[PDB]
Amino acid sequence: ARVTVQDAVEKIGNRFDLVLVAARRARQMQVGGKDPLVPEENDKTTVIALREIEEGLINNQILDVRERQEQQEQE
Amino acid sequence: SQLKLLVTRGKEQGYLTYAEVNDHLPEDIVDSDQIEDIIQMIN
Amino acid sequence: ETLRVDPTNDRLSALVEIYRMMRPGEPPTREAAESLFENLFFSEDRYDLS
Amino acid sequence: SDEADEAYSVTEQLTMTGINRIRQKINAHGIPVYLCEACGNPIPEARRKIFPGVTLCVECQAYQERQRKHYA
Amino acid sequence: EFDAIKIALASPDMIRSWSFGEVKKPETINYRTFKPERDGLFCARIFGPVKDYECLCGKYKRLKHRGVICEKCGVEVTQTKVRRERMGHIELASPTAHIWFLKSLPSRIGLLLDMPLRDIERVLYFESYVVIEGGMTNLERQQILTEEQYLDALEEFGDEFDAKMGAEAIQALLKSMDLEQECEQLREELNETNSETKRKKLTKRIKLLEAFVQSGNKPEWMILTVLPVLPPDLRPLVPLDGGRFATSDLNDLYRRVINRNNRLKRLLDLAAPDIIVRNEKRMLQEAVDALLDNGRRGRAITGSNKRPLKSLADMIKGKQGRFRQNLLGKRVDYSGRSVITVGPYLRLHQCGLPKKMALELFKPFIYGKLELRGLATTIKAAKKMVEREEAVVWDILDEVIREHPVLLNRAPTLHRLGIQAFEPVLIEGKAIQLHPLVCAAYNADFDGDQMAVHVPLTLEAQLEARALMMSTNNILSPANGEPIIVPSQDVVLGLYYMTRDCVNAKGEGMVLTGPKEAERLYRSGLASLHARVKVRITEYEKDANGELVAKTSLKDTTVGRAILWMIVPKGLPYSIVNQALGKKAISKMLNTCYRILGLKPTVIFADQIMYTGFAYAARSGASVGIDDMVIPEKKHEIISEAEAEVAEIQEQFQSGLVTAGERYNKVIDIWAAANDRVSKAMMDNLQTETVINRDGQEEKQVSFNSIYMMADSGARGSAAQIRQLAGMRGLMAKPDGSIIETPITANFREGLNVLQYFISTHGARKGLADTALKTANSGYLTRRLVDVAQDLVVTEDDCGTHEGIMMTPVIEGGDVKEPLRDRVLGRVTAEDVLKPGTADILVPRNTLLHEQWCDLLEENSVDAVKVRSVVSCDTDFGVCAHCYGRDLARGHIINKGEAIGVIAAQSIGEPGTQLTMRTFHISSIQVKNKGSIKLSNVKSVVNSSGKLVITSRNTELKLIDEFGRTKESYKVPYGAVLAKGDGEQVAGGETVANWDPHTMPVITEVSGFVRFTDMIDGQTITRQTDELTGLSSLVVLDSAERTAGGKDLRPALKIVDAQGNDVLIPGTDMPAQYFLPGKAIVQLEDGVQISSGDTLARIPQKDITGGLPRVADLFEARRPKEPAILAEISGIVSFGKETKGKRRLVITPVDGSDPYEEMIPKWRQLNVFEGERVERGDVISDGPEAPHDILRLRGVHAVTRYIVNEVQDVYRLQGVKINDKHIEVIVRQMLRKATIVNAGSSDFLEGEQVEYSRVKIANRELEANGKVGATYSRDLLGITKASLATESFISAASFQETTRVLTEAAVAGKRDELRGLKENVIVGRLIPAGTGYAYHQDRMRRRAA
Ligand SMILES: [Mg+2]
Ligand SMILES: [Zn+2]
Ligand SMILES: [Zn+2]
Ligand SMILES: [Zn+2]
Repeated sequence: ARVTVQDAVEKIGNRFDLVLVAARRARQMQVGGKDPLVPEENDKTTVIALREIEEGLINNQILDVRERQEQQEQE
Repeated sequence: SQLKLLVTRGKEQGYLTYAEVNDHLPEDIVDSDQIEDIIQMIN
Repeated sequence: ETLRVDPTNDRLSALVEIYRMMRPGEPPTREAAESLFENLFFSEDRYDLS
Repeated sequence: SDEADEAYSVTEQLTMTGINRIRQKINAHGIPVYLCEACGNPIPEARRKIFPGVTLCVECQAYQERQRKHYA
Repeated sequence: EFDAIKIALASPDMIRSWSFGEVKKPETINYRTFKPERDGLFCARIFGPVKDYECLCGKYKRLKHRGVICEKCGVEVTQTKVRRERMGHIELASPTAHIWFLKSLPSRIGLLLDMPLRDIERVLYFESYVVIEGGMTNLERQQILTEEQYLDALEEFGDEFDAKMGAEAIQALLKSMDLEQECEQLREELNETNSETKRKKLTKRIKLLEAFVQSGNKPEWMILTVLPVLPPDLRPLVPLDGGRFATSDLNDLYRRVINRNNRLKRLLDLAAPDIIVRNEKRMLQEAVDALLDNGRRGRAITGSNKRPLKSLADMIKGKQGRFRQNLLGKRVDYSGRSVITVGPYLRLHQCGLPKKMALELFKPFIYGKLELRGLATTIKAAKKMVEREEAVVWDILDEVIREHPVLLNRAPTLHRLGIQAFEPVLIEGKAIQLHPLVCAAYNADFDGDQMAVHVPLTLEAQLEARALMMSTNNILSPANGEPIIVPSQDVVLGLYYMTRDCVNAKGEGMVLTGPKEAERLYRSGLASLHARVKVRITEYEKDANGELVAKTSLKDTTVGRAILWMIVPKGLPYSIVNQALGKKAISKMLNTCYRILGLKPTVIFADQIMYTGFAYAARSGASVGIDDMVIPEKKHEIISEAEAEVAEIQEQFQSGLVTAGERYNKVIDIWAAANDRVSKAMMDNLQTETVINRDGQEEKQVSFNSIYMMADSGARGSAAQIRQLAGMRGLMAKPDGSIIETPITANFREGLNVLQYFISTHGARKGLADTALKTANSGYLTRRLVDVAQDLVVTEDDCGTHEGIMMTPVIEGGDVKEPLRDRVLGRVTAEDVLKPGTADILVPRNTLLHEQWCDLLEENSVDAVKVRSVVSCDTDFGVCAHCYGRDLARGHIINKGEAIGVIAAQSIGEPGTQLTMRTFHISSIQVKNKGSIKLSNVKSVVNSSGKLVITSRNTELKLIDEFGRTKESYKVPYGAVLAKGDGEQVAGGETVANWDPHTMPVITEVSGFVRFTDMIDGQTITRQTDELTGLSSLVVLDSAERTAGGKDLRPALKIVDAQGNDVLIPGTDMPAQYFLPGKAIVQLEDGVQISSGDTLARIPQKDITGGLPRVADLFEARRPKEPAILAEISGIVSFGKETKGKRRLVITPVDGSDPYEEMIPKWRQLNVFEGERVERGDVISDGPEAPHDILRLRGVHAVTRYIVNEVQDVYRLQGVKINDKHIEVIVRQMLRKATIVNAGSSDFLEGEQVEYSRVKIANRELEANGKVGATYSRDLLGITKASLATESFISAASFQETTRVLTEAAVAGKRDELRGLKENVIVGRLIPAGTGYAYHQDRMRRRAA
């Protein structure tokens, strides 16, 4: 589990931007199709997306550019 | 009229009790219904 | 002081002001006023200090 | 906590402020008058010795006490 | 989906377009076969089918006939949900006024036509007639006639005149009336005429007309020509057990309207006798008004079972209505409830959730996970498996539960820490195990309390329990940064027993090589928990740039403090654990752990502290016995002395030396002194009584009394409660404050006989009953402050202003009560603050003053810091992120989207629960320390005597040492005889000034002869004979008893030279004479000298409220009854006509409107002279200041400082702490209203009260233009009137009188753009405050693309 989200806050600043960015990524993984960027420790999607935000490899700009890349290659 | 002093009295005190309302009414107001309606006005 | 503010002076005016208080509108009189007072608290028909 | 456990603080404030106002009613300092401020008579040595700084004779005090008893 | 909620009247064509069919018969259903009768109040032809996809007869039942309208009974085959949205309409054969628009007070019908209310209701019930454009003959438009007047009118004026009666006449009146024509006539009457209040009401009517034109409403829609009936499934008639149906009263009311309407149709088509027809129309009108709002015109009808039938208006309004009780708070699925127990083994983020309570809350997730893992073929097999509790369901449930938080919520959620998210732990039992540390947050003990559990279902909702509402993220209270993870009662006593010392215990004085060896010594049984000892401990310090420099040394500590040191995280010092560790010290240790090491180390420290406290409290075996209440043996002789003094007083009363009340007071004083004596004796016997031997004779230390340990550690107890157990119970009190004189001289250890116990039950039951209300009316202040201050949200990172508050310590009386580090901590400064010699650019403008900058501030001893406040923020419809500062709890800086308004209300209202529910009342300066003199309003003269005297009025003197900080503040009177004067740095043991309340001096400017000019006795002065000194005195008096000949004339004392010339006042050419009002005895003579401010005229001769009512009144912004009038304008003062209750007080400005004057209530003790130049924003008579006064005079910061200081006074009186950000937010909502002084280029009315933000933006964008803005004047309202004015009528109908709000909205045709927290919640959308704030911003960007 994850006791504190203090580290994930600094990566994104706002505590509400963090929730909205992590719910987005965790729903990408949940429904669906996308995979975690981090070795999942038998976690749920919520703490997985939080832990990925902790490591700086998930955020609004990264998720949006990942949107754009697949929007391109969907064609 | 006298009810004017009653309204300003209630505004001074911040309330109005049934005693003062029974006092300050128009004396020949024999109608309990308009009594109820005038207290409902002042309230 | 309460006499100096008493607008009444004699008994029958007392009764008539009590009458105008109790059942307003009705023109009061000697007989009806004395009857109202003597049947307010002083008649076993109506009052009862048990 | 329980209803008997804040009720204590209520009662405590109550008796505390009561005793406070009452023992403030007493006078401990000294400004020896030697004569009442209502009837002019000399406040005797005994009464002025019980309460230092007493400001009224016995009977003027009783009168004012009664008057304030009616809250007027 | 949908943008704002539009509102207006309803055209009869619009009401006919809503309906799906007329309602002609008053039939609900058949009595044998309960199918809808017709064409009645329940109809399948109008209101859809009564069964799903099924015609009424039965001819059409398959889904294939979907949508068909059956040929036989015309029942459209469709869903039975359709029976819950279709509306009907009753066609009133006669019109019928809308009671909302005839009793709205003002009557909208009435005030539109400008026909007074009784005239309207006299034409309504056919009492009279009203002409309607009665031709070119005699009459007015709205001229009401009596019956016979109209009869004689029809004779002499036959036609070319039409006067109607009843609601038909009002309909014709509103219809014929043209709004723009009358609006023009109102323009002419408003600008061609000047009669102020008449034009106020005139312009109100004018605004109403312009609103009725701006909207699409037509005035003739206020008369119901067509009545729509609610869909049946909202007013249902349901079969109960036994065949006895159950109906909502709306069926009764619709039936009574429909019968009367049909009877009116009947009578109209009979040519009936028109008096009967009048009665039918009147009864139908009364029925429609009972239907629309019962009990609004007459008496509620009736009901059938002797109780007032509720109507549609009752369905909306009322505490038990629809806007409130299922619209704002509703029942909720996925939720449970259970008795909470403790379970101290939990980590701070998790809570035990019963297996049985968890298998019901997660049944959807469990069904999904079963069907997913293939353990069950389908949802039905899954349901069966869960229903029989198969062996695998507990593994499936442990997997569902793992990262899934649940919301735990106690009943009175006073503050937001009452709904906290925990991670569940599937526990065996039926009771939630709640972590001990959280119970201070919940305010919850385990005497049977219960809690509700909810499951945050969706992804975005179950990352908010993880990121916002989780138990570990919330360790700081939002009302003040202090951590609310305080260990409470077993933990502080475990830690007190651990970290203490004994004079000689096992293994005293043996050097230990670290905490590990201390623990191994204790566990081995070779050294006690408190044995003084030396241990080599290595502590770290991260004052380096993130690096922890270590340091090891032989501390002289005990084995307890040693063992406790292993628990502390890295970067804390050893002095944090090397005291005896009470409760205060125990939570200060946590506050330092936070303020050094952030959140995660503190979160681990919390449960480590808790586990080790419980462990060593259990190790201690700290029980309590009846021998632990050692009564002092000096109690008996103290009580004998007290009874002796009381007998002395009784004899002195029987002797005639004291009144009865005086004997009562002296007896109570004796018994109170005796009680304090006995309590001090018992405490002196308790605290130190432990006497031990160290290498010989003896020694006392802090006692190990179990009860004393509880009292001293801070776990439980005080001196008062231990005193009642050991000393005496002192004097009881009757409920009304009447202190009983017979004192309970016993404690509970020894007995209490019958009389003392019965005496004590009085105050006992008073306290109990008082907390029976304070629980019932629990959160009324938070409710009232979440109404006024709800929709504030931090919506901008910076407004970029330069305005703030000059925050300083509250240095009142002696030493400060609240330093600068308390009140400037967490707020961003308004301006760069330099050192006193300025020395540098110390603190930049927009730096958040956290702990480091407060260190910087009170190294340099900075005394005043300007810090940005939220009441000055230049944001629009919100508050900048910087004009709010640092946010507590989370403790970094408020991020835009914080709902700071709800938080401010909850932080003023949860602490307020700890306050008293009742409102209760309560020569030479003894200056304290060494320091320098500080003058405010420096105008002093040194007399010939050498000492100083204040020739100014409000000279304030401060003792300010060499620190730069102010250390003492004092208000000096008008010219006290100051032993020390100006700037004179002195030390303690030296009084700063002598004075006398029998001495208010009228000291002059220069020295000289005091001649008497403008003085003739018998008209203004009084003959005070000097029987005391042997002279004559002419004392200054007013016109109270002297006649009016020279009554206004003032007795002038001419201060002149020895030659006779008028010595001027140095500074102004008006000579040094004084006009004296009364209360100043004059002991001079005419032609007599005085020194440089000698004694010319000498004037002979702290209660604070504290109840929560003293906060509801502080915020409600009312007017005191002794209102200290202030100085409205600068310049000089004149006194005029007297003896009226308003004596003229003229204020002649320097260069302004010189004839300015006001009134003075001459019962008051006027405390300012007439020659002194009045300063604007200054007091004249002395008494309580009014808030509106300060707001108009000194500025918004003046009113905010006053309100903040008063609320902080009442909060610090009870020791309850709350930050000032919250009260500044409540104030910022309080003074939200501007007023238009000058219309200017602006486009508001002349004296119109407008939203200050509106005028702000308008005149600001004009200031960007070339046109002059409007000169506003800021108002100041009470919370229950600052909430009354709200933009959105949804929220306003929520917390106000609903009928008034909806009537105003209907006439005005307001459009409610849902942009408030309280409106969106009602319409089911995201509140535009927190997580949904970005969504609402994206919505605002989509709109106006
Ligand atoms: Mg409880
Ligand atoms: Zn006397
Ligand atoms: Zn059919
Ligand atoms: Zn701002």
